[PDB]
Amino acid sequence: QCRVCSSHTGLIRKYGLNICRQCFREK
Amino acid sequence: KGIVLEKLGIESKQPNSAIRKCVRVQLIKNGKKVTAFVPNDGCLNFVD
Amino acid sequence: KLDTSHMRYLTTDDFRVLQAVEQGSRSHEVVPTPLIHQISGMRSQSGTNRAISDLAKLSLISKMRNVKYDGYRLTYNGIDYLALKTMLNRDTVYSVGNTIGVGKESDIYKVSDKNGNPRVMKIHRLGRSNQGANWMHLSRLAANKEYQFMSMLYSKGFKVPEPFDNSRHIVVMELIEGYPMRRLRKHKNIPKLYSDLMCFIVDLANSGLIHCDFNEFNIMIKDKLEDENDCGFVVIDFPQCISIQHQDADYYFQRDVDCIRRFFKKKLKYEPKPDSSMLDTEGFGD
RNA sequence: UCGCAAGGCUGAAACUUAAAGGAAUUGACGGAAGGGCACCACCAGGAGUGGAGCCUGCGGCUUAAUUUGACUCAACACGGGGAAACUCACCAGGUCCAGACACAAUAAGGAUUGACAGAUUGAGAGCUCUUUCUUGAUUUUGUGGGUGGUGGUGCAUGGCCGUUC
Repeated sequence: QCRVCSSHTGLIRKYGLNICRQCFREK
Repeated sequence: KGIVLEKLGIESKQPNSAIRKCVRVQLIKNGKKVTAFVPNDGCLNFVD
Repeated sequence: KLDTSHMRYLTTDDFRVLQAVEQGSRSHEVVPTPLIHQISGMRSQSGTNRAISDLAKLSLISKMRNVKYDGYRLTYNGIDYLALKTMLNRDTVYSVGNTIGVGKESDIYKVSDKNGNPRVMKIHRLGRSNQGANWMHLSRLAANKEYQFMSMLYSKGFKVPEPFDNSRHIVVMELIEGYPMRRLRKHKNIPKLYSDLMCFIVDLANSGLIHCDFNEFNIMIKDKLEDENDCGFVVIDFPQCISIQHQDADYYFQRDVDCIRRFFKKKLKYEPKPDSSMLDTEGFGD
């Protein structure tokens, strides 16, 4: 995530960008 | 002033939602039976 | 998908309400706010919005806050939980669950009765669920219509299972420990039961409804008796039922002659013995 | 009272109510559908499921363990989780360790400290200092305000950009 949410589902450790699979169409 | 007949059976002409500790009374100047009421309600213990 | 675990938090506050509002949502679709008390004669503010906020999360009702035409609706559990509640009310279901079985608009839900012998709560939900203007109108009435069209040969001497209750989507079918024709391995009287497939549609033309739909899951050699194995027929062949007035019986009558010729020959390499029969007799001998 | 009649003329109370009534208006929902224009749909068929063995992924049995949930929000990603103990969110059994701040018992005859020698083991460890000796004033404990918010879930407040437009 980037600190403007409490994002707990679909979490990301990949590649340091912290943008979810559900956040390619949001973030 | 009049004697209390008895405890009262609630017949809904709305709304105060409990058995309202009310008193069936019948007077002594006339003897005509009226349902009555007490404020500061509760405390159903202290006269026959 | 499915939720089941949003029901057991209630009291009597919803039991007087339901079939008054179920016959009240039908008399008057989406119900506004101050009517749940007054369709059922429930009082105005003696445990009331406590009980409606109790009902609110449970998805059998929802707070549809529209503009002065509010909504209290008896989501999809307004049929589903409340027909479970209806079978608790119509004296058949006493708790929920020993249930295994999957369809689309017929789930087999294995239950035990008021008696103690088992039966099956089949549930109707088409479109999966898609429950809307006709989808609720179907599963209400296709639970009622197919409560009326599972006795068309039981009175007439032949084998159709019996329906019990039609609560809102639920159709209760004893329970049938079947053995379909893909599960079975061998048989003891083969050549009788091929010519009785010409002869079952002979029986179907007596009642005036010709049924066709025969795949490898159809004819259950069931368990009426467990020990001595007095089996029976469950014939899951129904929904290809056609009124014979329509102009498609040119290829329904010819199905009765030359279309069943594979299964007792191939499944049961053993080339068959018997004769057959047409349905030209059944045109007159109804 | 008037009439043969049906009725016509004159006309209440007991009780109950926070209303009954007049004209006037603004725009949700339609069980109104137009066109689009979309091949993530339809016709012509291709690939091919639909009958089965398994990687890959779950709802069900079984658990001390067979973990887990919402965003494009649901029938899906398994959350780079194909997997080795770690992964990996759980488990079968143990202890390194809690009293500071004040004063109160002993406080430097060992309170409690450590570069070490053993016993060390709980299911496999570092740790301890009763049995070399650094110790260095300092700190040991039955205690409570709570300084210790390395408990922040936060309540919004202040910009700032996922999100809603």
